[PDB]
Parts: sequence; structure tokens; C-alpha cells
Amino acid sequence: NIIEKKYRSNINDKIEQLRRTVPTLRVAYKKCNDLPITSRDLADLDGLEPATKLNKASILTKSIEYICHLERKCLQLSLANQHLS
Amino acid sequence: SHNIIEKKYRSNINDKIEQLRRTVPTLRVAYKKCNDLPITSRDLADLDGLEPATKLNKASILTKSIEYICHLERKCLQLSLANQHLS
DNA sequence: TCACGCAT
DNA sequence: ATGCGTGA
Repeated sequence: NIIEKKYRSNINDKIEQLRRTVPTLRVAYKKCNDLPITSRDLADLDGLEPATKLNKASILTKSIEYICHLERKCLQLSLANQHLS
Repeated sequence: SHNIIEKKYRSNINDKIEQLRRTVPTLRVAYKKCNDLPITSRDLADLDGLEPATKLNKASILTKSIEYICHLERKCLQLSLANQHLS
């Protein structure tokens, strides 16, 4: 079934977008592909430990990690902006 | 067995996709409507202008999660630029 | 680990 | 759309 291939492809395509969006996944992809790790890349981590394996589960796990981190960051920042920290 | 370890492989992925549905606000509100749950004022605000998801399949959970990541990333710059008095 | 065909 | 089987 070609249709069934579209369902797998569309899920995989969104998996790759998370890899190219989450900093802990962008850094890992650079190592195995022999790409330059810059201080910009190290700055995007914001202290988060870079991912070692690049499977689907790790991509999802890191995406969950990045979402909660960004949330806490926004919260603390807004607490400073509204003079609440 | 190979079927058993493959079952734990498939279950492990689905456990994390369900976890995203329990974290992204556009999916939490969508889950409340499909399960006939009271959508409060705080639920609507968490969306921060993002539209709730219509379908709740795996692909929908992923695409709304990517949307939520970009929203929080944009809201950190703005919030930060102001904190540093740059704006 | 992932893709795939199938029964659901 | 998706869990399962299975070959890879």
C-alpha cells in the first residue's frame, strides 16, 4: 500500500524536524556527520546534556526535555519582567 | 521473545507520544473536548493564541508539539530582550 | 532499532 | 490511524 507509506513518512518527517529543532539533537547530529560544533551550538544547549543516541525514543525524550526547560525559562524570565522574582 | 521486545519498543515510543499530549496545551484542551471535560479559563489562556488541535492522532501530537516549541522559543527571546532592556 | 503488510 | 508480525 503506497498510502501506508505516506503515513510512516509523514510521522518520520516530523520526527526529523524535532531533531533539527531541539538543540540537544542538533548537536548530536553534527558529531556523527563530522560537522563543526561552534560556541553558538554549545550556547543553545543552555546547560542541557547533549543526546548520545539519535533514535526515535531519544528524539521524543529530548523534545519533552526541551519543552519543560523552555517553559521554566519563560516562567522565570516573566517573573523578572513583572518584577516578581 | 522478538515479538515481546518489539512490543516494548513500540510501547516505549507511544508512552512518550502520550506524554506530549499531556504537556502541550493545544493537545490538553483538545483531549478535554473529546472526553467531555470542563475547559476552564486557565486552559484557554495556556494556548497563548495558539489554536487547539482538531485531530488527536500521532502526527497531530507531533506537529502541535513542534508548534509549541517554536512558540516558547519566540516567547523566550521577547521576554529576554525586555529583561536585558534591549527590546 | 526501523520498515512493512495486515487485521483491526 | 494503529498495534502486531516479522524480516532486515
